[PDB]
Amino acid sequence: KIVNIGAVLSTRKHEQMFREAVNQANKRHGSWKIQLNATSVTHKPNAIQMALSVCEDLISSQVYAILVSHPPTPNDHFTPTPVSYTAGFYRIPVLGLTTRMSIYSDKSIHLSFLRTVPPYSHQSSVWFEMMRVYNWNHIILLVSDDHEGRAAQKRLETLLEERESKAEKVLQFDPGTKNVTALLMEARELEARVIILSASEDDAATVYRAAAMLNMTGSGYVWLVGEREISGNALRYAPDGIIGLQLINGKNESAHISDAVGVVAQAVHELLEKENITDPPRGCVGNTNIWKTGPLFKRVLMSSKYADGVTGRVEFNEDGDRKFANYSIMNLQNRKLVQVGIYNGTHVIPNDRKIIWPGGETEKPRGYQMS
Amino acid sequence: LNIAVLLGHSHDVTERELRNLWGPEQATGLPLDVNVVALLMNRTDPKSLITHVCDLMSGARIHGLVFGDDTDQEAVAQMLDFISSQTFIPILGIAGGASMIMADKDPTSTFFQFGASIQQQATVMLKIMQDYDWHVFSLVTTIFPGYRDFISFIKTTVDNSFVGWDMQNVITLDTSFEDAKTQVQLKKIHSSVILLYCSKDEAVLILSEARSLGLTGYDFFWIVPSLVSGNTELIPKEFPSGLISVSYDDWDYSLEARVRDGLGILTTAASSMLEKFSYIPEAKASCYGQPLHTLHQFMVNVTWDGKDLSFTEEGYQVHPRLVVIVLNKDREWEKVGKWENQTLSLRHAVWPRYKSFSDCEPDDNHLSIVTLEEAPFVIVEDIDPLTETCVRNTVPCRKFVKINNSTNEGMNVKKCCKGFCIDILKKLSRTVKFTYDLYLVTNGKHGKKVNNVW
Ligand SMILES: *[C@@H]1O[C@H](CO)[C@@H](O[C@@H]2O[C@H](CO)[C@@H](O)[C@H](O)[C@H]2NC(C)=O)[C@H](O)[C@H]1NC(C)=O
Ligand SMILES: *[C@@H]1O[C@H](CO)[C@@H](O[C@@H]2O[C@H](CO)[C@@H](O)[C@H](O)[C@H]2NC(C)=O)[C@H](O)[C@H]1NC(C)=O
Ligand SMILES: *[C@@H]1O[C@H](CO)[C@@H](O[C@@H]2O[C@H](CO)[C@@H](O)[C@H](O)[C@H]2NC(C)=O)[C@H](O)[C@H]1NC(C)=O
Ligand SMILES: *[C@@H]1O[C@H](CO)[C@@H](O[C@@H]2O[C@H](CO)[C@@H](O)[C@H](O)[C@H]2NC(C)=O)[C@H](O)[C@H]1NC(C)=O
Ligand SMILES: *[C@@H]1O[C@H](CO)[C@@H](O)[C@H](O)[C@H]1NC(C)=O
Ligand SMILES: *[C@@H]1O[C@H](CO)[C@@H](O)[C@H](O)[C@H]1NC(C)=O
Ligand SMILES: *[C@@H]1O[C@H](CO)[C@@H](O)[C@H](O)[C@H]1NC(C)=O
Ligand SMILES: *[C@@H]1O[C@H](CO)[C@@H](O)[C@H](O)[C@H]1NC(C)=O
Ligand SMILES: *[C@@H]1O[C@H](CO)[C@@H](O)[C@H](O)[C@H]1NC(C)=O
Ligand SMILES: *[C@@H]1O[C@H](CO)[C@@H](O)[C@H](O)[C@H]1NC(C)=O
Ligand SMILES: *[C@@H]1O[C@H](CO)[C@@H](O)[C@H](O)[C@H]1NC(C)=O
Ligand SMILES: *[C@@H]1O[C@H](CO)[C@@H](O)[C@H](O)[C@H]1NC(C)=O
Repeated sequence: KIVNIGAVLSTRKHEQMFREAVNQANKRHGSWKIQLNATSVTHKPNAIQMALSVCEDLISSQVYAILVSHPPTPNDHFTPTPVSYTAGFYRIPVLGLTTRMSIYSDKSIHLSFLRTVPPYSHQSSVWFEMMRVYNWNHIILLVSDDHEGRAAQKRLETLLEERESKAEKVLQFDPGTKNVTALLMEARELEARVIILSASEDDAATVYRAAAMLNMTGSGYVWLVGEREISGNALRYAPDGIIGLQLINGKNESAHISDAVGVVAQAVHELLEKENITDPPRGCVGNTNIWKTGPLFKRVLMSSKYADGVTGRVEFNEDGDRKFANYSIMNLQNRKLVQVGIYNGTHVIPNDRKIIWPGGETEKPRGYQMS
Repeated sequence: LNIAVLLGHSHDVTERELRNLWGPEQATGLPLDVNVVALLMNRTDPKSLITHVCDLMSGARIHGLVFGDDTDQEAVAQMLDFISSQTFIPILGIAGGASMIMADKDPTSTFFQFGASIQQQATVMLKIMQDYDWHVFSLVTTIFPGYRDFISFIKTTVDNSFVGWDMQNVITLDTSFEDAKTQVQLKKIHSSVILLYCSKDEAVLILSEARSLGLTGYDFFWIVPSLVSGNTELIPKEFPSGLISVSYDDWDYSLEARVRDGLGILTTAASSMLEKFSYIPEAKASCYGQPLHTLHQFMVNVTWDGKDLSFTEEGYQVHPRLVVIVLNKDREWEKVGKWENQTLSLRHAVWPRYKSFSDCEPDDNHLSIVTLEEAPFVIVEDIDPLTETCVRNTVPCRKFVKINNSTNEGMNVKKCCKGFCIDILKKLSRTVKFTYDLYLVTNGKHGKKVNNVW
């Protein structure tokens, strides 16, 4: 009857917000006798005693989905790992709504890492859509990272197989170093201007300042970056005319957690419409066996169909994330955040503003040399 | 240093003999403050060992953890990876769920498993398939984790082969079992060797489905790794007698020898740490209210007592003990073969046919075939000296070659056979659908009766 819900240490009003979502979701899902409850956590920076409080409370509480919603960590941990591993020990899905790393989003490492947000590598897919925008074909891969970078490279070559063109050069290395000006010279000596860039904040900002001390900021140098490359001092260490991407309703935490709890509530009522109701055990004391219908619960969850949503028409893909979300295309027009494009499920719509390049005029540079 | 060795309850191993496993040993103890704490835990929830780490890392800064699990759960290894990443303490998963195969260990963790990787285990299994020339096969992978790298390694290893492996299209289970679309994939299966990639309970379900659909024939072989099979103490239903497995869970090379080898590796690392560095205790105070040198990248090619216990780049051993087992007629995992440093050891290289996998299952398509070398028909040549591989338009043969002129005992030399009647017999086996069983003659010529003695 009663169903407990775990909470996150972020702030105070989101708890009342999903209690309002509890009050609204029980009305629109029949007169079934289900009951909904909640369980709060405390303010701990490390996730160690946080996961200790989870296994003290939430395993015995028989929660159905823990929705981790703390992106702004004061340290550089960004680790929802131990609570996710504790829930996957009894095969319970965790909605990790903090970061967009593919090393978290791996189904090989993480068992039931089912959230509503996709990793940053999907932006590369949007970059494939950018290859449909300006109709450019000769591209050069440059990823500083290695863990998410190799999977982004795999899906990039998978989409690259469709056009049957190829990238001119792929580049993966070890971040943290600064003697990559030889790599900048190797990038200069290639006949493509598509600079596919993917790194962290400080590393991408440092290699871009190294490129700026190498004359890679002039006309024809086409730069294409993501969210981690426009954050912090990389926002400061960005030129005047670069094209970046942005989420829609990703930083909007309220609507995100709102339709997340709506997804969880309709999934719980959908499983209650289904048979073979098995509850996760109270594994804290004595119980060593695991909840066997975890992948059965994933078979329930991966076949979810929707028609309405607060942030938008949510839908799980083949990997359990959002199909073709609302995206923004930003242009840092003279150190000012100027939005120049949007992207719906299948198409890029520019606004009434112009598209200013870091080099010449507003028209696209013909960066394909005659060799 | 201070080392807490907590274990499970596998094979009813007592906690008392481990105290004298190191006590009278360690004659040249160069690290002085080295002690052992033998412990057992009757529950396998994460909370227990988390409490153990928090009260023993604070318990006078214990620097050593050796854990062995008796259950069949692989997420315990992920929890140990997290603990070794956070606490920065070298942890050695020994057996059971303590050293089960996960996807990719963390670079900032010092955890190790005493087993082989899935790439090495797939290499050993394809070495078995090369040594038995079972070139027609299939591949069944579920949504069990780590499948894309595994299928990729199989496809590249076929591409890295001189065989030309007949690989059927890979059967992929997208969701749970439905018996609507999975049955269509099972009907597409008509190869010999079935390669399954799932859990243990899902393996029992798929074997029961194949037994219900008649897909458990004598042609239909079954090779799974140790992670599918698991520990020896649980043998569920619907298993063919002859169930091929490769595991490192040796009951002969028991738990005490495993933890003594772990003690030897830890003393080798501590001796090299004292000969290289001064501050030997490196630990953390407590779990609540929150490094100098890494022992992960310190003891790479460690060798204790002449045992090749060197480390890989993925936390595995370079040469662990790989044991090939099958299921006998008495429902037990019978030990068959081992693996050397390079050569695959095959004690039962003469493959038994297993006419009876279950009660009412006869096999009547094994035809014993002997021949004599004739030039246009029976062309018997050597096997490859590099790869031990016949080209796949030939068939294998064996011969009881006697070594000496006086003795009668010899070897079974296996060689390649091509010719006309070779192709005739192969087209018969493609037509009559039997299994040819070729060997060579050792008595001599065709036939001659000497007083009712042919
Ligand atoms: C039903 O839900 C309520 C609300 O979560 C539970 O009441 C307690 O509320 C406080 C916050 O005021 C929190 O500590 C927990 O959410 C609840 N207590 C604890 C310690 O669990 C109430 O317990 C739930 N009832 C049941 C039995 O499920
Ligand atoms: C993405 O954003 C667009 C913004 O236009 C949303 O589309 C609107 O949705 C409302 C219903 O919520 C309807 O009036 C129309 O479907 C759209 N209106 C206009 C004027 O565009 C969309 O819901 C969002 N979701 C997706 C598809 O990601
Ligand atoms: C927003 O997505 C919609 C849905 O696909 C797009 O509408 C399609 O556009 C193509 C190309 O013009 C047409 O051939 C289809 O018939 C449209 N499908 C419909 C009617 O939904 C649309 O292109 C995207 N945004 C806009 C307004 O350009
Ligand atoms: C291990 O591989 C080597 C080469 O095939 C074999 O020789 C051993 O080499 C190691 C090197 O450290 C020596 O310590 C041993 O004394 C050698 N043993 C012998 C008898 O030669 C060895 O045969 C292989 N091991 C096995 C199990 O066969
Ligand atoms: C990279 O290395 C070369 C050779 O040491 C050096 O000349 C160059 O300045 C370095 N680039 C930077 C600025 O890191
Ligand atoms: C770029 O080239 C111009 C002209 O040669 C030169 O004045 C300028 O200093 C260069 N900038 C750098 C630091 O790359
Ligand atoms: C999300 O957007 C709504 C307005 O639609 C706003 O009230 C709310 O504060 C936003 N959430 C946050 C915390 O950004
Ligand atoms: C419940 O499980 C049984 C097998 O025990 C199965 O036959 C049945 O279809 C399942 N029902 C549903 C739809 O949950
Ligand atoms: C066995 O179970 C008891 C239950 O209290 C527990 O205290 C103990 O740690 C377990 N381990 C041993 C000593 O077998
Ligand atoms: C591996 O063993 C060799 C020979 O003892 C020696 O170089 C060293 O111990 C190991 N390798 C290195 C360079 O660490
Ligand atoms: C064959 O002869 C050799 C040399 O005398 C001897 O070593 C070997 O044991 C003999 N084999 C048998 C089994 O008689
Ligand atoms: C003894 O056996 C060898 C083959 O091993 C054969 O070549 C030889 O002819 C035999 N001895 C005699 C004298 O026949």
